[PDB]
Amino acid sequence: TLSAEDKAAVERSKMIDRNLREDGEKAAREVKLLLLGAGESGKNTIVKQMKIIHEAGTRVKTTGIVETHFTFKDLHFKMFDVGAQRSERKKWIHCFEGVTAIIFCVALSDYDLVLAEDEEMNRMHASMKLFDSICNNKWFTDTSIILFLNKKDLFEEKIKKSPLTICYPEYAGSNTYEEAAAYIQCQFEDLNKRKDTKEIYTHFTCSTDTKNVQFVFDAVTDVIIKNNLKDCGLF
Amino acid sequence: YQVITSLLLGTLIFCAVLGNACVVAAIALERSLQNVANYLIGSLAVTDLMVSVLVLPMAALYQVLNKWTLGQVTCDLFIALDVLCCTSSIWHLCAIALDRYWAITDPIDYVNKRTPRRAAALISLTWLIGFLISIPPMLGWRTPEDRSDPDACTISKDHGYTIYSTFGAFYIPLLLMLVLYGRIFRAARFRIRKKNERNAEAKRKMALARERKTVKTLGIIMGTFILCWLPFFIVALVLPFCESSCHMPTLLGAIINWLGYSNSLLNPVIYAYFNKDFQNAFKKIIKC
Amino acid sequence: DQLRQEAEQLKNQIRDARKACADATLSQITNNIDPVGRIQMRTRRTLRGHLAKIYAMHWGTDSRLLVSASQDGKLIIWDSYTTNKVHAIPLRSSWVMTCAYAPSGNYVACGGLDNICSIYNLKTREGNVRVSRELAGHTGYLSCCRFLDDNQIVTSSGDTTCALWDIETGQQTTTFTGHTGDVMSLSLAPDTRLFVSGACDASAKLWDVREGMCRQTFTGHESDINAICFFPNGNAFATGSDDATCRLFDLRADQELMTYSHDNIICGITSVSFSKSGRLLLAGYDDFNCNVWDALKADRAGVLAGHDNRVSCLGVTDDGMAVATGSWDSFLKIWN
Amino acid sequence: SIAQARKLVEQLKMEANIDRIKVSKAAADLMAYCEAHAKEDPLLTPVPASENPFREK
Ligand SMILES: C/C=C\C/C=C\C/C=C/C/C=C/CCCC(=O)O[C@H](COC(=O)CCCCCCCCCCCCC)COP(=O)(O)O[C@H]1[C@H](O)[C@@H](O)[C@H](OP(=O)(O)O)[C@@H](O)[C@H]1O
Ligand SMILES: CC(C)CCC[C@@H](C)[C@H]1CC[C@H]2[C@@H]3CC=C4C[C@@H](O)CC[C@]4(C)[C@H]3CC[C@]12C
Ligand SMILES: CC(C)CCC[C@@H](C)[C@H]1CC[C@H]2[C@@H]3CC=C4C[C@@H](O)CC[C@]4(C)[C@H]3CC[C@]12C
Ligand SMILES: CC(C)CCC[C@@H](C)[C@H]1CC[C@H]2[C@@H]3CC=C4C[C@@H](O)CC[C@]4(C)[C@H]3CC[C@]12C
Ligand SMILES: CN1C[C@@H]2c3cc(Cl)ccc3Oc3ccccc3[C@@H]2C1
Repeated sequence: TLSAEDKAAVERSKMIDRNLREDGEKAAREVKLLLLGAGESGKNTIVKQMKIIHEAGTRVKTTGIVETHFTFKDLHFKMFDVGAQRSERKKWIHCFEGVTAIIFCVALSDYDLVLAEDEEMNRMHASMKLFDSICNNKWFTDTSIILFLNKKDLFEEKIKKSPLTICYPEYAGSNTYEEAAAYIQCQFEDLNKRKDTKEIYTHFTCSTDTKNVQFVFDAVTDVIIKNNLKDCGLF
Repeated sequence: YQVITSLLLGTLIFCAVLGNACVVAAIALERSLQNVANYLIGSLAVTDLMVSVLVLPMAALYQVLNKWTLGQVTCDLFIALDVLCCTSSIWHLCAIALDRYWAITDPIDYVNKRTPRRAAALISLTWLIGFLISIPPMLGWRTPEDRSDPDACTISKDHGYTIYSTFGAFYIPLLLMLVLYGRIFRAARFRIRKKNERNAEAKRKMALARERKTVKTLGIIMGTFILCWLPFFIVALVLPFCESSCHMPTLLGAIINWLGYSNSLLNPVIYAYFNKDFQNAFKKIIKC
Repeated sequence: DQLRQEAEQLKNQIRDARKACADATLSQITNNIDPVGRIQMRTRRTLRGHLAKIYAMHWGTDSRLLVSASQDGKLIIWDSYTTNKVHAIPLRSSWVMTCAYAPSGNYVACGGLDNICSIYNLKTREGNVRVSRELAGHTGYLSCCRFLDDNQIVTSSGDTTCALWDIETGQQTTTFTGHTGDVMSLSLAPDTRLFVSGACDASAKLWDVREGMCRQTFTGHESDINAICFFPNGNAFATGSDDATCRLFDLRADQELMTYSHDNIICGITSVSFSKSGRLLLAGYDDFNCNVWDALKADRAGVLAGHDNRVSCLGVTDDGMAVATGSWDSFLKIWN
Repeated sequence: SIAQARKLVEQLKMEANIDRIKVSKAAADLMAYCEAHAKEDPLLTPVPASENPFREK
């Protein structure tokens, strides 16, 4: 109790506890985003689009999870890529409960193609299966989803030849970029069963300035503001 | 007669001290309820508890006996403590409205620069304003009419002091709250407003439902703050300035007084007993 | 191909042999045994300091020190007698799913969604802990790890494989293949000569450290196995599963002996452990509480309620004095 | 997926050719161990507070 070693131990415990509170406050000032999507769905294009001029504010390659730090308008973002984790999803998907939002990337030009696992499985039907699975987990009831529709210009070039009816048999209408993009967007947002709790923000990836990072910013601030209105009782 | 009034005012004090201790206790021992917002609500409960144990019992006695029987010195203390703890209560309602405002309208500050030191500074400023309003009458700003009648524990009712302690305690607090919650209402309404047809219809119904939730909430907060303290602070500004033929019916005096003090009973109900985070933590502690 | 016919008839041979060895259930033999009696354990310590979900803990062999891991990327070493934080190691990756504490008391290990096991030299010349080694080679997340000795460690991973490493060299000496699902759990034998593993294929398998071969298989559960623990004797083990039930298997009989289940439990088991004498089986659950089972009777003897969230980790002292349970609410509670 | 099936069957014949014993003998061994060490475990029988380091030093 009053021994010198006891006092030294208590002081060390106090020093450690102060550092741990300082670390917890610093860490609380970040916005954590989970990045999902199919394998060749343009995830790397998005990752690069975020880290253009502002990044990071004998090690071994991790290969499990990829970290991406970027700041935009006085807001620091953490984005986690788990595309290289080829295992059972439900074993580790609960570790990401509490993220601000989920970024899902779909390649619009994937409808003609099929997966290499089996020919009778369209790449976009697997995309909807993944979207339905992640959107309706018990852990992600209140997590909003940012949806990116990648490769618009290759999608456009294709639909002059191949119709969208090969992906959606029940579809019937003219063939042009606007009416196909709208139909696919309405198809992916119909998979939302938690309409009252969560919202889907859809965008078409452009290659102009940082309009993609502006979209993420404007969607994350909307999420935060709506959370604070619900806490206050006004939403 | 006096049996009736002593038990009606007696239950009011009991329900008040019970309601406020429960809120502080929930905060004290629940780790979930340890956020900047619930610190400011918890401090209102402390202040409102301090009113219900210190002022309200000593005031109920002056009502049922119709005389002051504690001497001139105790009464100076009663008046000072009445103008200290109750002013601090009305400025706690503005600290909460400024915190809510800075969160709806400033996400960057919310994420980056918002810490419990904010709540500590706000509570300290509230109590400082309370002291700055309640101390002047002790060191000056006092009329001999207060001490003229031993069977009376009224306030200085100096004209300049009336303006000071009536504008700095209600009328300036009121303006601030009407501006902040109007801005909050406009910001809310924006965020709300901004087969496919069924989806459209569903969204239209959800928007209207959320526009009825926000209007109901704002109407409750302000229409409980107004209907508690406004009747009192109108009379307390008029009577001293308009002396001639302005007889206050004794009955009306007491109803108005104890309608004001009922704000310390209704504040826990609206700020604590409605938000689920508290309501569910009460379930938890009740079940061992 | 046509090798499935021979595989099927060998399956039928094993089944028929196991049935001939059944003559009297444990429950018919432990029938004249006096019941344990209701167990009243009351939380003695509550350790605080983690800011996120705890996932793992491991007691020290000195029965006083213990290490824990949290999603906030901190590895705290506690003094359980005085409730004192002795060390606090900042991890490179905050996605940690397991930890282990060396039997000699000089090293700790970590691992998680990063497919790497990191080893820290606690006892150094400066008193500041640094990353002694990093072990790479697994293709999936590191599920479990246990120090075989001061220079060897056994790890299991979500690539359906386990591996033994040499810390000084840094490369995996042996690889244990044969599982068809994610390997979730792992338990070293008391003599550190064998070890068992539970997987997502609803089976438990036994391995030999030297030969690197599977000796036995155990199929009693119908869903994923999340925890496994050796009996103190070393001739049996217990498995925790999502079936809301835990089972006891015996090495020499090659079959399960007991099934601990109840109608009021429909969640999954996250952790299991045995008492010093093996009479008690402590199991953590998703229902926020730990239920104490009588190993020889399959009846509840007590409940360790008191955690606000899911109980994720659990451990019994080497001398058997006290039991520690961590949870998702970021509090370790020593019960004794 | 053919070499897989050959490896599978080669393991199954190693796990079939092992010495098994009667379930009664194993149960007897476990119970002998349990009441063999039944005094050494403070969790089974509460320990006096004088000898308990986690209640009073
Ligand atoms: C004519 C036209 C139109 C007008 C006519 C009719 C319609 C309106 C009438 C006027 C309204 C009267 C009161 C309505 C209250 C009401 O609806 O309450 C709801 C239901 O809760 C209960 O029922 C449970 C509440 C239990 C509270 C405790 C009870 C016991 C207290 C005893 C105290 C003394 C003894 C200790 C709960 O609240 P709510 O649904 O109104 O919604 C919000 C609430 O208003 C916000 O305050 C709250 O924010 P907070 O300030 O942090 O709490 C929000 O989170 C949210 O809960
Ligand atoms: C004798 C007098 C002074 C006191 C009587 C007891 C008090 C505590 C009673 C009388 C009227 C009551 C209120 C009547 C109606 C409601 C609306 C309900 O949705 C929440 C509780 C609330 C707000 C009650 C809270 C308790 C209350 C204020
Ligand atoms: C006097 C004390 C006890 C407070 C009791 C509440 C009293 C003042 C009543 C009378 C008038 C009422 C308001 C009348 C109109 C509306 C609009 C409605 O869409 C939501 C409720 C709301 C906003 C009511 C809230 C409660 C209210 C303010
Ligand atoms: C909490 C809310 C609902 C309570 C609203 C009603 C309040 C204002 C009522 C309930 C009991 C009332 C008191 C009952 C008895 C008397 C004695 C009388 O000679 C003067 C008025 C006086 C002192 C009343 C003042 C107003 C009073 C306090
Ligand atoms: C019944 N009391 C009177 C007292 C008060 C009276 C006058 Cl004239 C001015 C300031 C006052 O301080 C405040 C301030 C706010 C609320 C109540 C009071 C209390 C309530």
